[PDB]
Amino acid sequence: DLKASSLRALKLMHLATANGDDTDEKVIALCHQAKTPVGTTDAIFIYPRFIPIARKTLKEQGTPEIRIWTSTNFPHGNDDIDIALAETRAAIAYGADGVAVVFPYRALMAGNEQVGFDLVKACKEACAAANVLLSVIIETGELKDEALIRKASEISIKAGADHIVTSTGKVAVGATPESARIMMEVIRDMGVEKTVGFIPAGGVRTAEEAQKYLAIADELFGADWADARHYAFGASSLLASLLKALGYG
Repeated sequence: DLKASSLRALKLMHLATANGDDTDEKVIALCHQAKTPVGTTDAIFIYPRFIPIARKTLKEQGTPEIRIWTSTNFPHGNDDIDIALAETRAAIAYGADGVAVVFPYRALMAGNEQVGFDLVKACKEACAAANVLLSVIIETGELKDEALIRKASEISIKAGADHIVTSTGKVAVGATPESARIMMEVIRDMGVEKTVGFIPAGGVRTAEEAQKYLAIADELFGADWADARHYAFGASSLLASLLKALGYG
């Protein structure tokens, strides 16, 4: 049922600006966009410095329930733990509800598993102390290989990831049905479905694509699993496609 899946996906969205560029004016507009004729998205996704203005805008339009996610170690996923941690502490201090840290995927590709564990764990500890969720972006489009995708997901989960996320949206290839299935299989195989969620991002553009991603979750975990705590869509123009499927625009 495409209309049913489309409303479900809309409510799970972490809404970002169309080209991933933020300005005050674009972030104010984003906040307004998150308030749709069929309900609100779960959150917005913006750079840290825009958190205060976004919080004010969300409150003033009467939607303070819409959460604010931001990013750290982003988008390049460098292997400097001190820098990633400093950025994560700043994100928390700005007022973020969740922080998406980029996994040091190049380090992993070079065979260094440990740095990814240490980096995620450090950021998780800061977030946990502040009641802020930590998601980990593994950049499946750059990892490419099934074994590497599984490994990055495994390490992130062991290190304390609250969600695992396919992509930054800053490289060409983002989520695919195949990479999403791999990552969800890791959640399943590790038995961490109660504590770890999944987020397809980068390139999820149509209602039909969104339906497919949710269908995989429904199959692996049952239809009730993919609530806001366990699922989100990292997307932008997807919103217009979802509204179109529902009979708006």
